[PDB]
Amino acid sequence: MDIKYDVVIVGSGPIGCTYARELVGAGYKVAMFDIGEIDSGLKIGAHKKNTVEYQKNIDKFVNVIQGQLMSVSVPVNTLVVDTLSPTSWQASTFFVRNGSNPEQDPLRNLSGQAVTRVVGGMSTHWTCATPRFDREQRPLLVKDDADADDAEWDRLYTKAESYFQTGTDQFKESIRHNLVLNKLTEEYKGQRDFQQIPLAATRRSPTFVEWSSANTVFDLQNRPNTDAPEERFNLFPAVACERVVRNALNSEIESLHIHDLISGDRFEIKADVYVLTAGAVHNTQLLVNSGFGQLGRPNPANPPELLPSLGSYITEQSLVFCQTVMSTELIDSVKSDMTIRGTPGELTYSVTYTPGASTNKHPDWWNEKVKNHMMQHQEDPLPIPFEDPEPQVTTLFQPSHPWHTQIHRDAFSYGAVQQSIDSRLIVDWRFFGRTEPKEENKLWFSDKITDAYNMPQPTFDFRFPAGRTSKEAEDMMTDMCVMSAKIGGFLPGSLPQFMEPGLCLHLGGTHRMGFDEKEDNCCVNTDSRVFGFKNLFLGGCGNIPTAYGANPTLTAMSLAIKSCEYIKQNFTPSPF
Amino acid sequence: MDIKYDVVIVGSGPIGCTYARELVGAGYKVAMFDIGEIDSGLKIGAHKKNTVEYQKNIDKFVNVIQGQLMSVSVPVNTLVVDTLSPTSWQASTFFVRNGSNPEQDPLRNLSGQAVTRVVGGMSTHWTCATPRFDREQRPLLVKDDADADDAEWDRLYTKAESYFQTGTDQFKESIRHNLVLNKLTEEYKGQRDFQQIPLAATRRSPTFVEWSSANTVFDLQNRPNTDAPEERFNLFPAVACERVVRNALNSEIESLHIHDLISGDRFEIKADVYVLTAGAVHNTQLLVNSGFGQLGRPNPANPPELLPSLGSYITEQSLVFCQTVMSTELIDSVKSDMTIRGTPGELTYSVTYTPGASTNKHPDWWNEKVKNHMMQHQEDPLPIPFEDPEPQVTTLFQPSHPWHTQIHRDAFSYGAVQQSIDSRLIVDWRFFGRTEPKEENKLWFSDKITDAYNMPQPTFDFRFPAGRTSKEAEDMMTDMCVMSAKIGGFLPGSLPQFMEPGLCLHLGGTHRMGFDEKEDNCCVNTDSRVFGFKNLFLGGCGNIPTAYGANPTLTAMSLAIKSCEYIKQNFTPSPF
Amino acid sequence: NTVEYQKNIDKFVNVIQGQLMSVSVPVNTLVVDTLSPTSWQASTFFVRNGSNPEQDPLRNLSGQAVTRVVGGMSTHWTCATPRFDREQRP
Amino acid sequence: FSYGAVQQSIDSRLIVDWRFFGRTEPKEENKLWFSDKITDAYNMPQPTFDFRFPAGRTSKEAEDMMTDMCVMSAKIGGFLPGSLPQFMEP
Ligand SMILES: *Cc1cc2c(cc1C)Nc1c([nH]c(=O)[nH]c1=O)N2C[C@H](O)[C@H](O)[C@H](O)COP(=O)(O)OP(=O)(O)OC[C@H]1O[C@@H](n2cnc3c(N)ncnc32)[C@H](O)[C@@H]1O
Ligand SMILES: *Cc1cc2c(cc1C)Nc1c([nH]c(=O)[nH]c1=O)N2C[C@H](O)[C@H](O)[C@H](O)COP(=O)(O)OP(=O)(O)OC[C@H]1O[C@@H](n2cnc3c(N)ncnc32)[C@H](O)[C@@H]1O
Ligand SMILES: *Cc1cc2c(cc1C)Nc1c([nH]c(=O)[nH]c1=O)N2C[C@H](O)[C@H](O)[C@H](O)COP(=O)(O)OP(=O)(O)OC[C@H]1O[C@@H](n2cnc3c(N)ncnc32)[C@H](O)[C@@H]1O
Ligand SMILES: OC[C@H]1O[C@@H](O)[C@H](F)[C@@H](O)[C@@H]1O
Ligand SMILES: OC[C@H]1O[C@@H](O)[C@H](F)[C@@H](O)[C@@H]1O
Repeated sequence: MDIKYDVVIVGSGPIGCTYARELVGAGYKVAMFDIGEIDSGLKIGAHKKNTVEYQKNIDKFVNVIQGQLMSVSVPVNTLVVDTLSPTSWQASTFFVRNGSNPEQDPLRNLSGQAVTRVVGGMSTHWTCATPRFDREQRPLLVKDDADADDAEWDRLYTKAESYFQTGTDQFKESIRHNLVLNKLTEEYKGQRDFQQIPLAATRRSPTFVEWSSANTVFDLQNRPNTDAPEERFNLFPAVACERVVRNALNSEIESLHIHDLISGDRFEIKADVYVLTAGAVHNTQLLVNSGFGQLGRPNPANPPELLPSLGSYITEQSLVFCQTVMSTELIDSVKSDMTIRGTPGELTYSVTYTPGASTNKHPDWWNEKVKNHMMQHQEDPLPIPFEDPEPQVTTLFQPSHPWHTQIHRDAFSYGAVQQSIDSRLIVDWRFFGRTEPKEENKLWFSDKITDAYNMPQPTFDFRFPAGRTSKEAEDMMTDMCVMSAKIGGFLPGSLPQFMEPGLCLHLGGTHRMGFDEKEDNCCVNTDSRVFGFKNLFLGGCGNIPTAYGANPTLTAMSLAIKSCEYIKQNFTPSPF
Repeated sequence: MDIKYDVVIVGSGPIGCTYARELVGAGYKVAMFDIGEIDSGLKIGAHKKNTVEYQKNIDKFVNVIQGQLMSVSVPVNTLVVDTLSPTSWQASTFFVRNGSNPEQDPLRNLSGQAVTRVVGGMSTHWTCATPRFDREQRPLLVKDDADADDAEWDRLYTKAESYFQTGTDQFKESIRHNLVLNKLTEEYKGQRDFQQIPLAATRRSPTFVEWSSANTVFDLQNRPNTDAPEERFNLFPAVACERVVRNALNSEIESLHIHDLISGDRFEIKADVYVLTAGAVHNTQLLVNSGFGQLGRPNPANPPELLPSLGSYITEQSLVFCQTVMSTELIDSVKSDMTIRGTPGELTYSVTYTPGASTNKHPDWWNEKVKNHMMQHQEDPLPIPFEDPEPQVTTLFQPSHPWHTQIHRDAFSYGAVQQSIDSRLIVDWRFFGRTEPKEENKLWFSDKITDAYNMPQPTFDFRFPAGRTSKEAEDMMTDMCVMSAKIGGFLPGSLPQFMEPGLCLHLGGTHRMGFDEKEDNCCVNTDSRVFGFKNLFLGGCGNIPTAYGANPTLTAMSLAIKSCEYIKQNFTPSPF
Repeated sequence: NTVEYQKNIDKFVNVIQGQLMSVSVPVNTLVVDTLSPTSWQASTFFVRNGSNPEQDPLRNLSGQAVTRVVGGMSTHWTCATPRFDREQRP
Repeated sequence: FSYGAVQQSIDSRLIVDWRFFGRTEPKEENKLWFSDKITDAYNMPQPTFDFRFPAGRTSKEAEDMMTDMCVMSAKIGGFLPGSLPQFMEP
């Protein structure tokens, strides 16, 4: 712990690590603080799902996700338990209890919102879907030249894809993937296009996908080390970053207040450049705790003088979900090229096909796997191989279907009844709607109540806006129903539903980006620099000022790359 | 990966690490293999619950436990789902599916049995309760001299307590602990004694308990290193140990077959001494896969010639559970020494007490905390401070109450209704019965079906024995009901119940210890040496041949210490 | 058509449930393994609790039920009486 | 309808029921038979079903019908949690 660094980064999630990669590599002397701890093995900040045991027991991983999502704001519980024994002590009111936030209106909450405090942040458990935004979802980096703007985003996204190792080829030989993809491609021919979900992942074997993480962007090892003898990087875990100290004119940050959670000591760290990548909730908390915006219940007139748009225009996506059980038509089609004689397990049973036949619907590799599976497992009534990877299908957001789609399999805790249904049959559907940015939709912080780290307690005042956002959310539900029906019926216990607000964890706009602070009601410019400040930058989904449905991390990373280019343009690294 | 070591240990759980500590410290050249991976941060094999974030959100840790318990044997699912859409594909039978074990009779299972594959084993998530066994629960180490036998166990347990850092003082200043403890102590005066649960843990602060683990016994760092320049230790994670190679006479093990799960390669490792500490299930699997006992459905006559008792006489404990909501009597007693005037939150409200008064039921420290809490939180109707640690109470197994008891709080996923009840009110009750060892109670392995690591698939043939075990299990339920009623009524949603067989994870007797292989129907002697073998040793709960209710790990560790003394007596470490 | 049911209409669901007796119930094969060790338990899922051993549970009309009362099912029915068009009609 | 305690949170005036009924093609293999061995509570031959919804048109229309309910219901409001679109038992 030196007192002085070239750059300090708050947060070791994938966006913090974007800054670290860019800036450590350019020869800045970098310090990174995370309030969480190293928690993912010897590869610091790696995806927890890359253990052999999780790749063999993938639904167990749902626990790992649940175990590191701590709810942001829980309303007072008013549920009546009246089957207590008469001896049991009971209050006469539903008092503030069990860590609930008394400031939170339960009917204006993002109840599903949660944060993760670990080195690697949420990239230690995330799903790895990294789609680009098209124009209608994306903030402008170049004013009045849409082709220039596209070009800039294409460069940024290409580099971001490189960092995350995004690809659309890891599932190309899956029977289930191809089955679902083909059917949808045919059913929406000339209307929608389908492809593999772009995933930040590298296949290592037919049963092992190394999911990308923060560690993929930046290995988080202290430097100089053998591999980077000329780089300077330190990671300080278990450090609560509390406050950035503003100069009088609000033109520079002078230091960072940190609290070492293991020793209990509080220090100040100085740096030329301060980067806040603490997540959409906690960047905001840190800023509000440093005298940006305003502490307390926003009151209608009496706006904050410093960054009045901070924590306003917040967006979270609507998320609809179901599972389906694959249709008979689709299962039969798997084995459409086979001649099947006799009945399974009897002496006369056989399954054959003619390789290369021009009337075959599938290529030989498909038919070989099916035939082998059918002959070698005559106790199994399904023609799909047991280790066949899962479907990873999308039709990306478009003006005529303005929502993101994932038609796939993720870890899931199946109920005992649903466990009756063979897993090969099951497909997950998650559709994500875009939410219009509205001033009245806020994340604020209590001036009285604190969180578990003694920081101002976040509170939401949010409803999905009326008009287009709501109407599209209901069209999106309908679209999932219509689309899913082409693949199979719903799985009982996983019928079409909206998920609780904020469960998708795609919160944006909390510290939002634009060209002009006043005219675009924003907090950072397109370099992610906080307006007025020479050396303060915010990274992450909180910057995104638009209505978007697609998964936002790639877009956040792209903005972070641009922010880093700025820092390289304006700050000299110190002599080594 | 050298080809030759002095000692090889299979498994990096707390019992493997007992061997490592003993033998690495004595100057043996030690190799340790675990099929799992490093997963608990930079302190290898540490308790996952020792992060600041888990100590602030303790119920989240239930997910961490669930996420690393993989079920040993799951029967074929026969549950009817008949609300599928008519288009959905459905089999005509309940075929073998979703990793279920077709060999497993669902009505003779230990359905709750699960294993953990991670460096540190189950000690990365365990509850840390480390009680001694009294004579009636404990195997004999010394024949025909009960005082000699006691002395030997006392020495072994003392050292085991040292390794685990077991104490009974970490909760001494908890209001809730003292409340429950006092009430029970008074109610069973002259009949039962109560104390703190002996816990393998060190308190670091009033809100932080560093829970012990494998890492506590042995830090698992490769050696020689700076701290131990003269020790030789290597840990090889992600290595499936498959088979121990027996000589012709069954008098020596010649090598260990290993499978590197990252490279895919298979090697043989040689050693003077082989120690198997893979857990009660997997020690047995490894032995059966090496030609000990017999593969397949045990058939009634046609016993295995080599270690015929292996996987017979298995014991698992009965576990009963409830939660209670603290009585009015008990809550009022917290504040019995206070004068309370007015009504909370009004100008005239006050709470006072006279320090040192001889008629006070509590000591000044209790009364100060209560008074302060009451005055400073007048919105809170309870007199218990918010960060008051949890109760950690037991009455240890005795002949007149032959079950272990824990009256405490562990991580729990509270339902939304139960979340209505203030957490300070809630106490967990878990009572554990002893199970008589019976020949017909078996763990066997399929000769046809394999597990996720391609090893013979474990299958249970178990029922809790008739007679004493069953009768005591029902008395134990009754005792929990009677005892819990003294503290409060049951919490709805957590009413008194038996847990599924094997959920307690205290499986024993699978490779059981005794003096004489034939006369005590056992597999290892009191040095934990496998009968006939000069250089094969088994560690862990599988050795315990008795009916026990208390948590077995301390007893296993004690046996491992004795086994290590033997190894030191008979094997020379190689020159460094 | 009682005043009390017209004032508490959702209570009438009970009246319907109380006179629908299932036509054919398959043998129950559900595992209960949280019984006390003292409780008596069979070793198989034997024919039990009025289940029909002839019924394949995966070829059933599990929701089929009959009503035995004067008035039959018209004592509880919903009263919807649409005509069939040609394509539905004999 | 027996509303669950959560669904009882939603004002009844808001709630609309949707029930769509599909037609089933008559097929020879779809049978109601009676046991020659087992009897019912009135000692009469025990009914037994051998039924599946037929393949082809009946199934396909049943799934279009589900879809139609989803599409149509969306014009009136969102689904009520606890009463999400589902097939009822046969
Ligand atoms: C949990 C989750 C998240 C996502 C997916 C699925 C699941 C279940 N799926 C997904 C996501 N995003 C994608 O684009 N596609 C996918 O398929 N998920 C969200 C994604 O994971 C996040 O958008 C992303 O990590 C954001 O990265 P970030 O902006 O770097 O933020 P993180 O939350 O990852 O990490 C921040 C970080 O900083 C710390 N912290 C917080 N407060 C403080 C303070 N005051 N001081 C110091 N450090 C602080 C944390 O401990 C944390 O590590
Ligand atoms: C999960 C759990 C366990 C316990 C508690 C609570 C919970 C939820 N509470 C508890 C326990 N015991 C106590 O005495 N008191 C407490 O309050 N729990 C059980 C305790 O945790 C176990 O008894 C103990 O770890 C046993 O230690 P061990 O005999 O060293 O076995 P482990 O299972 O911990 O680790 C073995 C290990 O070896 C590996 N392995 C398995 N098979 C192979 C093969 N073939 N090759 C190589 N390595 C193998 C694993 O990966 C594992 O790490
Ligand atoms: C229960 C139900 C039924 C209908 C509606 C809703 C509910 C929950 N809604 C509905 C119906 N039909 C409509 O067209 N529109 C609506 O909105 N329901 C069905 C309708 O109720 C039936 O189709 C109709 O009653 C048929 O009338 P039925 O052919 O006269 O048959 P029932 O079942 O009403 O009565 C027969 C009757 O005979 C007796 N019985 C049976 N076995 C014997 C023997 N062996 N011996 C002597 N008597 C016997 C019964 O006791 C019964 O009363
Ligand atoms: O359930 C919510 C999550 O689900 C996944 O399917 C997505 F990939 C995510 O982007 C999102 O956070
Ligand atoms: O629930 C089962 C477990 O519960 C705890 O309370 C005990 F400490 C354990 O020894 C045991 O494994």
